[PDB]
Amino acid sequence: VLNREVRRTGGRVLITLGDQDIDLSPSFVIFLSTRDPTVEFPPDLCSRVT
Amino acid sequence: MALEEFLKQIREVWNTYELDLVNYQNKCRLIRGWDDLFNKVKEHINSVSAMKLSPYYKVFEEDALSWEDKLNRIMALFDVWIDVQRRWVYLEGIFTGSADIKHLLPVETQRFQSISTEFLALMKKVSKSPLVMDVLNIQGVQRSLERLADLLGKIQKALGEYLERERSSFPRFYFVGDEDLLEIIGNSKNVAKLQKHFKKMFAGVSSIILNEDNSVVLGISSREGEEVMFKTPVSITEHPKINEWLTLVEKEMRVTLAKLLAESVTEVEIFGKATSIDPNTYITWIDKYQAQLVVLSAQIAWSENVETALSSMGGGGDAAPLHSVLSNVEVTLNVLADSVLMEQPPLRRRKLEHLITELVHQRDVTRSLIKSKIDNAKSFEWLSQMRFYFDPKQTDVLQQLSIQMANAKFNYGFEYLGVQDKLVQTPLTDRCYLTMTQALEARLGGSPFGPAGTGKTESVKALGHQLGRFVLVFNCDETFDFQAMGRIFVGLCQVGAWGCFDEFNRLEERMLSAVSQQVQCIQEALREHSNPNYDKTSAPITCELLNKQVKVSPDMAIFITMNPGYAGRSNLPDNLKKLFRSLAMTKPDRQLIAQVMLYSQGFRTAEVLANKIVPFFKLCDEQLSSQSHYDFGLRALKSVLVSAGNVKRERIQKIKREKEERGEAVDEGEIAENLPEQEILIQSVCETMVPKLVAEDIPLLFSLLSDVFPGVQYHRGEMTALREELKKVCQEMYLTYGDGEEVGGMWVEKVLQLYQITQINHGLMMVGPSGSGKSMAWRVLLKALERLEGVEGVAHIIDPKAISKDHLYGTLDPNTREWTDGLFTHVLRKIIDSVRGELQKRQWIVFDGDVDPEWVENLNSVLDDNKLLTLPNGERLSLPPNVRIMFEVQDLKYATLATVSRCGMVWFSEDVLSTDMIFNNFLARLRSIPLDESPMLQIQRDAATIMQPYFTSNGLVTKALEHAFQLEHIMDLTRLRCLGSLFSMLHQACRNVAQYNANHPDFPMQIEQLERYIQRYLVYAILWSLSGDSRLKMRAELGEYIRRITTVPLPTAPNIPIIDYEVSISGEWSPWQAKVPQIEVETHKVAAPDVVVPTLDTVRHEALLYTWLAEHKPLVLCGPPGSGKTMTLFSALRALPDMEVVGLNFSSATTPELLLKTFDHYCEYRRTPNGVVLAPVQLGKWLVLFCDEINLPDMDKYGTQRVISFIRQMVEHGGFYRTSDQTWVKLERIQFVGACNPPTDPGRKPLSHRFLRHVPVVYVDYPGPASLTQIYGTFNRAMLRLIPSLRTYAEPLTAAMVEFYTMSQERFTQDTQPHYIYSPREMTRWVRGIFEALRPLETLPVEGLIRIWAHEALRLFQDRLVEDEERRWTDENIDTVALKHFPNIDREKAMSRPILYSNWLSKDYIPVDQEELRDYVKARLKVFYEEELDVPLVLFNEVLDHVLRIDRIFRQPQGHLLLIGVSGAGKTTLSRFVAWMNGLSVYQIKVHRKYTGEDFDEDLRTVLRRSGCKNEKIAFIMDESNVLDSGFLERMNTLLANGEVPGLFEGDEYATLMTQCKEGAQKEGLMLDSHEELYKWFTSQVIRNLHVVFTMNPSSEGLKDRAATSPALFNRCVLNWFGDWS
Amino acid sequence: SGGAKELKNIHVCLGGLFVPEAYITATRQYVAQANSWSLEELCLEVNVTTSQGATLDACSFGVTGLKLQGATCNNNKLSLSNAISTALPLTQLRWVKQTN
Amino acid sequence: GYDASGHVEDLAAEQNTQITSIAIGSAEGFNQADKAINTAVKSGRWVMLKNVHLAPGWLMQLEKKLHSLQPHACFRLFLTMEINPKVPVNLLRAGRIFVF
Amino acid sequence: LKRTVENIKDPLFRFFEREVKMGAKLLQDVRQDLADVVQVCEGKKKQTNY
Ligand SMILES: Nc1ncnc2c1ncn2[C@@H]1O[C@H](COP(=O)(O)OP(=O)(O)OP(=O)(O)O)[C@@H](O)[C@H]1O
Ligand SMILES: Nc1ncnc2c1ncn2[C@@H]1O[C@H](COP(=O)(O)OP(=O)(O)O)[C@@H](O)[C@H]1O
Ligand SMILES: Nc1ncnc2c1ncn2[C@@H]1O[C@H](COP(=O)(O)OP(=O)(O)O)[C@@H](O)[C@H]1O
Ligand SMILES: Nc1ncnc2c1ncn2[C@@H]1O[C@H](COP(=O)(O)OP(=O)(O)O)[C@@H](O)[C@H]1O
Ligand SMILES: [Mg+2]
Ligand SMILES: [Mg+2]
Repeated sequence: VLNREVRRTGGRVLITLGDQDIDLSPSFVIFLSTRDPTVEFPPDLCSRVT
Repeated sequence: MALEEFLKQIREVWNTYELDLVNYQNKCRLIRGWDDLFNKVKEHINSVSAMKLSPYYKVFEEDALSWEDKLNRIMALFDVWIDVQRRWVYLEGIFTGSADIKHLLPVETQRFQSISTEFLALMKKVSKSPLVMDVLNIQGVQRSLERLADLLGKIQKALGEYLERERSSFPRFYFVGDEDLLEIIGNSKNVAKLQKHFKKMFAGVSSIILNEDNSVVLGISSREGEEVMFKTPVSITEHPKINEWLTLVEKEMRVTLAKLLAESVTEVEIFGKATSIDPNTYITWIDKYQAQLVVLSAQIAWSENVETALSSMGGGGDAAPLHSVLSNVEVTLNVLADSVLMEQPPLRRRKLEHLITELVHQRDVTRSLIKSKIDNAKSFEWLSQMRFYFDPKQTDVLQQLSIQMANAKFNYGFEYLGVQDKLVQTPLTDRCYLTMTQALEARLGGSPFGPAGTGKTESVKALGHQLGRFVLVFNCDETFDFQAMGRIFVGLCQVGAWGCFDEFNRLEERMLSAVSQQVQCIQEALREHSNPNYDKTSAPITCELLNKQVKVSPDMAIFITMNPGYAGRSNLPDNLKKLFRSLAMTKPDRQLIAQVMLYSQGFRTAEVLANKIVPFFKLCDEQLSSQSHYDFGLRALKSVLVSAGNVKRERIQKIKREKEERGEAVDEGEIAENLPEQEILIQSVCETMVPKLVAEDIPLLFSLLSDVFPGVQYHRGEMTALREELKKVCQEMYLTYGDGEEVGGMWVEKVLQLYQITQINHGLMMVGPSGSGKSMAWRVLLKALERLEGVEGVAHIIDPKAISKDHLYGTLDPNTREWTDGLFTHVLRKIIDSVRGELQKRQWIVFDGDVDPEWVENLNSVLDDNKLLTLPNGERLSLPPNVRIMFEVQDLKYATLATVSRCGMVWFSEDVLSTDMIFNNFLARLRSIPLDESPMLQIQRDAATIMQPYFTSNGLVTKALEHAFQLEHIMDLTRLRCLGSLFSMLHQACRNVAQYNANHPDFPMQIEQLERYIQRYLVYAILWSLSGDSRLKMRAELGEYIRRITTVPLPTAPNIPIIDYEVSISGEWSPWQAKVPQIEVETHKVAAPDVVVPTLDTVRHEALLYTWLAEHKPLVLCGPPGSGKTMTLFSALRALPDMEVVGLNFSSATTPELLLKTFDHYCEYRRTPNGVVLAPVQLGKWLVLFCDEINLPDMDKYGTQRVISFIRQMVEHGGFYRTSDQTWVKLERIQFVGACNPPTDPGRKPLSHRFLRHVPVVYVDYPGPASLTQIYGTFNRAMLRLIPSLRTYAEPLTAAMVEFYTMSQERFTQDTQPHYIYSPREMTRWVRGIFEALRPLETLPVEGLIRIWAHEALRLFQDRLVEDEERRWTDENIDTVALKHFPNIDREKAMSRPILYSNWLSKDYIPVDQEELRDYVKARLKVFYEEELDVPLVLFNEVLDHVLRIDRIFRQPQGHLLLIGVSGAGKTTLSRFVAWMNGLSVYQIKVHRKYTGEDFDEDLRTVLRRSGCKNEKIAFIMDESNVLDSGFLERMNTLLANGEVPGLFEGDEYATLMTQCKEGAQKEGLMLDSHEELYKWFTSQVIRNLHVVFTMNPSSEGLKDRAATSPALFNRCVLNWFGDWS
Repeated sequence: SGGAKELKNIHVCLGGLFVPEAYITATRQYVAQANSWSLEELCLEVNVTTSQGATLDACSFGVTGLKLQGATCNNNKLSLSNAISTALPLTQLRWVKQTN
Repeated sequence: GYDASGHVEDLAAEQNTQITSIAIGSAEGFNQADKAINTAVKSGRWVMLKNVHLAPGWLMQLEKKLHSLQPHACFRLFLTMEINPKVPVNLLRAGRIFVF
Repeated sequence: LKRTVENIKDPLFRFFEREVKMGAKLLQDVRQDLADVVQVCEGKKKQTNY
């Protein structure tokens, strides 16, 4: 989801969540939050978020 | 003719031998007489086995074999029958005598009903035909008994909650195991079987006394034999239920002890305050009452005497009758000393010793009181003393005695204590008593702390026993968790007993915190007991434990003895520590204890002896050298003093025995007067301390003895008969026996030393470097004792560090609280139960392995005076007197002071086992044991005759070994590794002579040819056994030294080392170069994984490997990665048919479980009359376990690798322990080959010397420039026959490769980056890559070939580089080497820097323009966006190069990628795009927060089913973030290296895999039905189809740890450093 | 160079020794063996010299490097001091028969 | 060497307020702590958890649980711990620290 | 120190023998270690794990 790995096939936009594919609506948006300012994030998570 | 007599006797025995039956409760006829039946079967089996040795056995072979079979079948059936019967018995008693269990457990009751129905039908069938033969002929009786055993066991494990509910009734059952509790409950009627369990439930009750009917309990007995008669007997008939009459027995025991004390006091009061004591009346009084009661009465009488004196002195200035109390104690002590000087019955002697100790304390206290002018009974220096007030007017007998110390007051518990050792009452002991009694009065726990061996545990036990309390010691470890501690607390609270937890800081800190609240609530319950407001006629005091309301008896206490000085111990939280009162116990009074013990044992010079022995121990501690196995503490002195007492008694007995045969003037007083007490003490000191000393310390300790004990000499008793028995055993085991200074004399002395250590210590260690004759010493001692004493000796050898501690000691189930025995627990419990007469045999439990505090400290209560193994389920197992705990170790650098002080010591030096002894052993086995399975024996005897002159003292081999120790070797050098390699090579030479005789049946080899062959082969074998693990220059050094010192003829070549020669069977030195022809390789297997170019190193290493392997000797190949170790081993195995190799790839996390899974797949376990045998599934085949990284697996903090210990156990002992049922499994047709890098490499650990002594090591270095030129020169000549016009370029191209490779191997090393390893593997890949780019080409100019060469160099060398300057250097030096070896070419057409090759724009892999490739990649990404992933990508040059590299790797079998770069660089996206370009399905594991190892295993099974069964090409793309555990990487390492996971498919999964592989192989047109062949095909399909792409971020520490964690990732995967965007 | 008898005359810095306890016990054992006494029958007397290199009795051993913390020693006479450490030039340890 | 659990117990005794005290080490300790906190937040009851520094991972989840909670005004949660770097920073910021 | 039949009876010689033995062992180990470190720092011998 954070990588925006969408598959557009058969007029359908699919996002693969776990083992299940879901029709992704264009109006979806996600905000990740934390209350700890000192938490360290791994570089892979840092590359996928703003 | 006598053999037929033996067969006839066996036939007549079993034609009439009937199993003996006995009526059981009119319910059936059970079988008794097990010992007789088993002994008869065993001795007939022994006779049948022995008659095979006779040369007349053949005529009677068949029948004899038949009988053997029958005997074994018998030995099968009844070996089950008994257990079944035993179990059934108590199970029946449980399902018939209790009607509540039927409603409580209906399903279990009905299951047991069916089981008992079948059991009784079998009983009736046995009753009709009691003959053993017909019982054995019952149809399916074996399977019937096996099924009955399984079913009865299941019912047993089902009855657990019933066991708990019954434990609630009689709380002492809380300290009895489930097996024993079932046996007690089910055998309530047959009370005799209860006897063995009383010592579990009582402090001193070892057995109960029963009337003739066995229906009335008349009294109780101790282990020694002391008996107490109940004042009123307890009738079992009146109270049939077992817990009821057990409670009555306990109450009557307490009341009887109270009444006996009431009588003992009123009789001893006469002895007190009396001027003179008649010895006869005194000794009669001591004999009349129990030792506990006698000491208690003496303490009382002294107490009221002192009270009367102090009350009389209330006037202050009045006369002091305290002197009269002193005088009475003096007179009584004089009588006691006079008694102990003369011989006494042992029980009476121990009573006298206890009386002496107590009255010595009383004398000291009275002297202190008189010295300080004490005249008031309320003064504290009297109140601080422990006082005893007895009030006969008290109505309750249990309350007549009160024990008071300071303000603390206690009631005597009246627990029967039997006869127990009582401590010397030292000032430290007085302080301990005072502090602990103050803690008890405050309802606080006690906490003695200090270094090991100071008396903490003993002091707590002595305090409890002085109060008549049942004291229970627990050897705490990390498995004593919250629930186990809670259950133990419940048991002690309901019983009212004292709990002493030693090593209590070995619990986890969280568990200590959790246990604190149980301790707090129990302490509150004790305080409500103290509350006077509380009345005894009210609700019983109760606290909440484990969410249950548990009654708390006021007599219980909780004590913890610990050592804060040990590092790694858990710190106690403050809230826990405030619940305990702590006392430091650091400096025990050694002199006082020594004096009191010597005075009580009867030594007249006790003062002088103690004043000499204690400073002697100090001088031994300080003057003698420092060794880890040295202890001169309180335990050592205590052992010496007890031994001195024993030696004094045996010397008095010997003196009177000599007097019997010389007159009759036997006066015990005269013997006491003329008795060498100092000589006795010297004898004890020597027998206890001499075996532990190193050679240089023995004269030091003798000089100390002369200094402290002048004129006293110690002489060992000449133990002849034992020495002839050991000599016979040495003769029959090919061992060297010597006497004194002869060869083997030191080892024989060490054997004798171990013998007298076994007679004084139940726990002992033999410590000495690997190869010191230790194992042979104890084994030969065991056999000699078996022959001399008639007692069968059985040894259980455990490698405690080859298994987990849970598998060693056992596990308490977290949920069901069910206990599973460990290996040592199971063995000791089997010995204790004595189902098959284990208690009548000598039982030696030998821990042959490394000692560390984690596992050995669980034996602290076993090795000390407790002799108890304490388990976290509250069970304690007593060590039987016939059991010795032994440790066979090479060092003790990780053992602590407690373990060292808790075990006798025998030190073995390297000088104990001389090299001549080893040579004699080898030559004796050569001359006696034939190698074939006699002409072969004749050949061996002749070879031994030839080799004997070189195997003498200061001979050829000894000098060679001495010189080789000075040489440098890739591993540590040990004597036995070289000697074993040499002996195996000589055995191979004997087999070579035999095979030559086979080739020439007409003219066998003569003696002269044999001599010339054997001498040269001995030189050759010495060379390869002493320098085969070293580099070339060391080999030349050893060879030239041999040339200097040898008389054997040698090659006359001037500058060629002897190591370059073999020995032909005609006894001539022939150069190895004669077996290295210049081969021309067929063009289609150029640089193939199987092709090997013959070289001097290849031919020599292959021959040595053949020699070691054909003997099944385990071996290790060591060398730099890519040195050709695996290649050489496979080449050697190709010359060995009937050998199947199986490759295991070790990582840092490798455990024995990998080997176990490999055995599960490739081998089978089978029952044989001699045990479990693990053998390869394929018959007639020897299986080689090839471990590729044997020295990588993690070394723990105590220097032990578990898998190395396990492999050592398999190699030396021929097997291991199956931990599911704790059974010994013997290996058959399984050998071991390991490969490794030098231990100095990062992540590599040195191998244990005990492992190396069995394992010859061969050093395989990188091929030198000439060898590389020759090998790859042949490859190039083979490959460039594709284009004839390029033939003349074979030599330059190879040269170029070599030069560049060499330069690369110099420019980039592991110091810079952990993955900068370059080996001939790069050269092989270079040749293969050029060859693949040449096959479909009809012609090519030289510039095109140079372009291919440069492109392959860039792919192989530059792609792994991290820094830009390294890549620049590689790029420039490619041009440099290219133009150095290939002049007269156009530079631009061959070295145009954008060197790109592809097969995307053409059928063939040809150079591709960057712009055309860019257009093609854009066109393909256009389709890729709409078909797989709609993520637009910006396309730059590095992306094009990266996708070309990924395509190259995806077009190779087992093509695995290690993409290292910053996150977000597009590694995964590019991998998926290239996989889509190649028709590869992309697989990624869907990691979530709850993703575990089982999920990864299922994903691996899915991907392997798709890749190996469905022939689907899958790119398994996985990131480092996907690795949630190290097991993921352990699975991935094996999958990368071999394309198979040994344990991934098990059970139904394996059957489904077999079905799918069958249906997939039938689709491929192959005829495969066998599971092995189908699995091999599946592995090959996985190899060719699956491509693993590992993605990870650059991290120096992370990458370095990654190399050790998953080695295959750096040698089976192509590494691509994408890094960050430039 | 001189034999083992020269070990008794040499002054020893107790701190430099790896195990000074063993040195003290060895000196006690030496004195007890010279007079055929026991270790427990010897008591230790301490003499502090103004300068090193003094007359060593057969039962006396020289020790250097001892640092007196909290006191000063004049004429084998201790007095309370406000200084942290005071160097003791040479300490003669003499093992003599105990008169209790 | 110092422990403030006794201070909390004495404080609860003086205020005549009931308090449940739990050691944190055991898993049953975790379950009892959760139940006691859930009961106390609805009744003003006092909860004390001792040696919480031994369970930092559980401490983070405890902080997250406490953040989304509106307990009774009289409810008080005491967390006794050693001065340990393993204690989570978020818990330290959420609560008020007293050094003993 | 050289062991002698009459030197073994001297407690001072015994203690000093222990002293000199352990001191010589430690001295040899430390000197060899420092020489190896020097040779490493001159780029003449390869760095082992120890
Ligand atoms: N008395 C003897 N005379 C000759 N050879 C002997 C004698 N005793 C043992 N050996 C041989 O010498 C070797 C001694 O092996 P042993 O197992 O006794 O040594 P160890 O010190 O216990 O070994 P490890 O330290 O590996 O456990 C074996 O090869 C054995 O056969
Ligand atoms: N007062 C004493 N009298 C006699 N022997 C004692 C006495 N105190 C301790 N010991 C002995 O000291 C040894 C170690 O005692 P133990 O309780 O195991 O010490 P610790 O708990 O400090 O390891 C044992 O041999 C024990 O019998
Ligand atoms: N005589 C030879 N013939 C063919 N290849 C050789 C020869 N000597 C060395 N090699 C090469 O050396 C490398 C050895 O690889 P490998 O067997 O994995 O080494 P190791 O077992 O030391 O890790 C391969 O590239 C192999 O082709
Ligand atoms: N060449 C590229 N063009 C466009 N975006 C890219 C490119 N390489 C990486 N990215 C970015 O990185 C994201 C993740 O790509 P991925 O292959 O998962 O990277 P990595 O393997 O480095 O973790 C993409 O969704 C995109 O936002
Ligand atoms: Mg103890
Ligand atoms: Mg051994």
